[PDB]
Amino acid sequence: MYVKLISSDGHEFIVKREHALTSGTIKAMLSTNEVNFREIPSHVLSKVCMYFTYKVRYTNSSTEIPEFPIAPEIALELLMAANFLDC
Amino acid sequence: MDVFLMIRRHKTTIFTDAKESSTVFELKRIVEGILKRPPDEQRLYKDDQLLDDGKTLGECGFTSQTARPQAPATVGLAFRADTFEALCIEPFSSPPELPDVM
Amino acid sequence: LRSVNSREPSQVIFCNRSPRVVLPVWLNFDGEPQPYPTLPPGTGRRIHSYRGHLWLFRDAGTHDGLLVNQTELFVPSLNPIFANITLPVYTLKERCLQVVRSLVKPENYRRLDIVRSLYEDLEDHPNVQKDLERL
Repeated sequence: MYVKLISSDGHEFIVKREHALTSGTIKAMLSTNEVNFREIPSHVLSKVCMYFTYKVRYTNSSTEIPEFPIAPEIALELLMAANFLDC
Repeated sequence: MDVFLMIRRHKTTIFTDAKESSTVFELKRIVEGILKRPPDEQRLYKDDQLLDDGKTLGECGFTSQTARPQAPATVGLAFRADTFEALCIEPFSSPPELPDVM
Repeated sequence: LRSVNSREPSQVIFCNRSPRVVLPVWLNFDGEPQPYPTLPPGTGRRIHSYRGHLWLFRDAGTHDGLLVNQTELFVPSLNPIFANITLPVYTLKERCLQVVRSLVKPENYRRLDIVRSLYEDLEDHPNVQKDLERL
């Protein structure tokens, strides 16, 4: 049911398997239900996990969808992670 | 009504959701399924405030408006090993200086 | 991909369910995009259009794509018809590009420290002409 995504600084983020599989890249890494991200720090990976919860909730819902917030200080590294994980 | 949470202790962070009507104890049962630790060996906090088992997440102020999916509410987690550790949550890494451009 | 010339009137309401300034876009009878005045985020507007005409909606400042009744194109039918303009669930990559695009000037994209691929990705602004080609 859950998987563990570990940031470059050792923070362990635990999310549902279904959320984690929205990334094709993570699905590939998972086939321990753990994945180590040696280049994605904690302030990027936590935002990634927030996006999973946001994507799953607001895909197919028509209730008015809110902006996904990205602080300017986080955008460059979030872009690099999103680009690498294809999401 | 769904509330969206980060249950956080040390360098552990659980992303899960629950109902406003569900109870702190039921939240602890969810922690049990993941970290394999019984409720009586867990204390849950909203900030520094110790949360009582019978209270609903809504009464503890975890509401649809403040525990959103893109912006989850933090719930502190503390274990006991015959004494309970203090509540400790290690912060996330800090972003680098904003580049001259942004 | 153009508006039918039915000359059958159809009245619509442009409901902006988005935090963006919305730019409505009418595709005339030749397929050319026609820009209309903008809608502030929470605001409304009653519009006089015609059945079979073709409409799409974009962020008026960045041309980011928006939805209208959960699709990309809105066609007035027989009667007023409600056009609900929402944000899509953007990919994390594309939303990151929007935030980066809004923070640095296009001259200086090449001064940031990211991959080769990303600079081409940052340079490919959402473009109404481009999105139309997709057929």
